[PDB]
Amino acid sequence: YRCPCRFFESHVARANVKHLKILNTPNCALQIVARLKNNNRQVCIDPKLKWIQEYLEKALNK
Amino acid sequence: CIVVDTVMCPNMPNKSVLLYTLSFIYIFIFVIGMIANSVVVWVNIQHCYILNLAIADLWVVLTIPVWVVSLVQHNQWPMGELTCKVTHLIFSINLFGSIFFLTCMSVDRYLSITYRKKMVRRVVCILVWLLAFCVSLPDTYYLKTVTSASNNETYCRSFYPEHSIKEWLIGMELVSVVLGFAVPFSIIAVFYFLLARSRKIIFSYVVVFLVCWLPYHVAVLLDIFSILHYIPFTCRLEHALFTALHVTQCLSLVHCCVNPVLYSFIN
Amino acid sequence: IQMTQSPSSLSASVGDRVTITCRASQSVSSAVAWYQQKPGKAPKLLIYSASSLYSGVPSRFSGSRSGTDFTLTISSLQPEDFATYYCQQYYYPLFTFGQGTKVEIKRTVAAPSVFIFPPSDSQLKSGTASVVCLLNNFYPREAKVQWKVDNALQSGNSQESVTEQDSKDSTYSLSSTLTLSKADYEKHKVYACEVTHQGLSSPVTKSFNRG
Amino acid sequence: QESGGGLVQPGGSLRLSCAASYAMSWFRQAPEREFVAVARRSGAFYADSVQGRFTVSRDDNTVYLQMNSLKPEDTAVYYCAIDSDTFYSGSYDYWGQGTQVTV
Amino acid sequence: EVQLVESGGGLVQPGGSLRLSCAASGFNFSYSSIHWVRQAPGKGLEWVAYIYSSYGYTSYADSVKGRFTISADTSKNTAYLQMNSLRAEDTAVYYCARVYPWWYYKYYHGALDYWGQGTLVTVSSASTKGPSVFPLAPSAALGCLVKDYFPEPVTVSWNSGALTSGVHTFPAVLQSSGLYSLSSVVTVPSTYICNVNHKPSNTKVDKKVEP
Ligand SMILES: Cc1cc2cccnc2c(N2CCC[N@@H+](Cc3csc(N4CCC(O)CC4)n3)CC2)c1OCCCC(=O)O
Ligand SMILES: CC(C)CCC[C@@H](C)[C@H]1CC[C@H]2[C@@H]3CC=C4C[C@@H](O)CC[C@]4(C)[C@H]3CC[C@]12C
Repeated sequence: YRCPCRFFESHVARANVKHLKILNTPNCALQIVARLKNNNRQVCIDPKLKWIQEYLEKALNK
Repeated sequence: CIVVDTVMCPNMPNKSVLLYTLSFIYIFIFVIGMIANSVVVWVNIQHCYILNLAIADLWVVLTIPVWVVSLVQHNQWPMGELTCKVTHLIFSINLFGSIFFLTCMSVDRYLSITYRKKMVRRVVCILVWLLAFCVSLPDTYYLKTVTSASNNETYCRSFYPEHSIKEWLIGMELVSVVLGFAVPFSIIAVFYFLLARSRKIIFSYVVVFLVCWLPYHVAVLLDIFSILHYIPFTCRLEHALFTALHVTQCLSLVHCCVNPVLYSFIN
Repeated sequence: IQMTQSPSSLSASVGDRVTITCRASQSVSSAVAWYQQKPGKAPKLLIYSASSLYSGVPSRFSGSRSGTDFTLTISSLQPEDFATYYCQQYYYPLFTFGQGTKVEIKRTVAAPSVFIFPPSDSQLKSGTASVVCLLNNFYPREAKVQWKVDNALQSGNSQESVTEQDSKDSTYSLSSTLTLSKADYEKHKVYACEVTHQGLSSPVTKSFNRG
Repeated sequence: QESGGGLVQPGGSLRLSCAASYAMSWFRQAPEREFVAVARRSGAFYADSVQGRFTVSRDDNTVYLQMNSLKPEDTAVYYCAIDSDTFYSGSYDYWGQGTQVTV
Repeated sequence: EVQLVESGGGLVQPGGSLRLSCAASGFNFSYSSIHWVRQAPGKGLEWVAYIYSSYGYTSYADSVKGRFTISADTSKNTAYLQMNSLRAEDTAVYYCARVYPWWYYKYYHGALDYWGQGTLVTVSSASTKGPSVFPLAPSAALGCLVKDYFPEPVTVSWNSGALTSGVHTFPAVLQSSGLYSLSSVVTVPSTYICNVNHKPSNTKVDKKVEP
């Protein structure tokens, strides 16, 4: 059992993330990956964030 | 605004072929290790470093059937978590112990040439056993069988506190690398080099250890780097890491079979 | 898992806080959702996870967790909040819903109006006798109607059907039908229907005899 | 057994109570037994006549009716009744004695 | 924009089979699992099964395992529940609901975001029949009894839609014979007719009530 993400980032800001990628895998279902502009590093987002799910479920439904 | 991309990872059919291929080499390793380590133990019982090394290697080989059975089912665990926690304990205790007993033999053989001593040697041996046990305990404590809500498929992985997951992964990874390869290899290599002052068998000991355990730790380090997202993600990379991890795991377990022939039979 | 949902039904007036409670049989890691099904329509989602509010619903609804004891709360009940609320968990592979909890309007007690109707002439020739007892404009729903033939209780041949709360009065009406073979209705003389309700000092008996 | 009652000027108030010897109901009897209130395990329903005049409560076992805001129409003996039905069908097997009350 | 429209619901004999459709349109069918939820006629919601559109993971409830089989066709954007050996208890309204299975450390998102207006699936070994109106003369309240009719529904109007106060039409009930029945009553202070329209049998039987 190995999938792209192992842990989330529960403390992230809307103004910091500049790119979101949705990963769909046979092992861990849907997952989110974010590119922070300040650190220019790839991090894994936690769906518990309100704005995250709102934005994502709006993008998929389009 | 934030642009949202979409990515899919279609199933790869090469999994079954590779897993079934390795399930045969594992049986080869199992049989060879038994018929080799059993003879070594019988000889010694009828120098307890080799006895300690033979016992540790034999106990590691005994767990091969469990791993291959779980492997044929695509890394699926049907047995209870009690067996999982127990199996991961005997394997991790005896895999560490065997590596340590190489370092102790490296110093002890050098010690006699340069120079109640048996009492001190026994104390060191028991100390090594307890040290291996303590190092293995953390991972086994956090181990429990799981059943995902999508696959409906049971796996046996390690659950760590959600508020602190990175800490445990990096910590356990660093412990294994810096206490299983970096320190034991350095001590073994330096002492054998000093003893070099036949001269081919000494180089034989060191190179065998390096070849068996170097590529495996490189593969694990690459996996951990990908977890921390230092290496960008892509499906082909995942398959390569999958293949590399399993292949190198096989090339490591050959250690349990090359130990007794290299250290006890060529002499 | 058996997600027991209580109470069975609540009577609440507008502007009155309400609280529906759910209880899982085994631990579920905050995986519980709440739905609202108005009558004759597809259910709706209100609160997922265990207390997170789904987009679009009003802020009145609230959720909470205490071990394995989830709850829902309408802070200020509104006129359009009268429906059935369902409790659903999605931890194990097999999802389960709740038994449902209906929110009913509150109103002053009223007593039923009891009538008994003999079988019609044409229906008699068919071969069966059907006698209907009507309890009209009574609140609350909880009531009981019994059938007595020659001062003997009848059971197994009674079939009830209660309407929904009337818009104007909020008073439920009940109709109990007793069906018998013409070989039976013709061998007895006195029939009676008994209604027991909270707003009645004594049971009301309405009786009639053939002829 | 019901305890309370007495004589009170219009606009006054009283507390009526009755102890054990489910749901409990309060019935009038104008010198025509009438239903005036009821309290269940956990709400309470009041007759249209006394909507706001009175209020019921169930100590947990005694049931208190705050017979408040008297008017020159409430003269009647008040009876405590117990709902023998766990589902509140409306069956009152046990009937109390009551207390004379007048204004 | 989102829509999950169902089709393929109708009368079925016991032991038969029926195939249902759910034409998703307006979202990424590849990323979302699809669930089937059935609500008996007057009971709480019940869960049937789901399917992962792309990876083809499916789970079935304990009461449909071995009889139902859910599949999907991404190219067609539909999900099919094929039911075999249908029983009488399978009568219900079936909804298909979308889900986006987000990954949470301990569980997966499983709140049914969107539902589609269900489709009734009657499973009865009966035959089309007309009603048998019978009058309930006053013994003021009066009514007509519509007995032994099939299939639903039956529409009842009084005096050609002339009465719109005190008229009660109780919900239909199912008896042992397998046919439906309902009674309609109206209260009037001391000529009344009860028009009926059973379209599924092209029947229009009127009657007059008087003692
Ligand atoms: C067949 C097999 C071979 C392995 C070879 C090397 C390592 N592991 C192997 C393994 N697993 C890997 C999982 C983590 N590993 C943790 C662990 C404990 S001690 C240890 N060493 C680290 C290096 C150090 O130099 C000495 C100590 N690593 C448990 C065992 C195997 O089993 C297959 C897993 C199937 C499943 O996942 O179901
Ligand atoms: C069965 C499991 C759960 C317990 C762990 C057992 C294995 C991993 C370890 C625990 C400590 C180990 C023992 C510790 C000390 C000695 C003395 C030595 O001169 C020979 C080996 C021997 C006898 C070891 C055999 C292997 C052993 C029993």
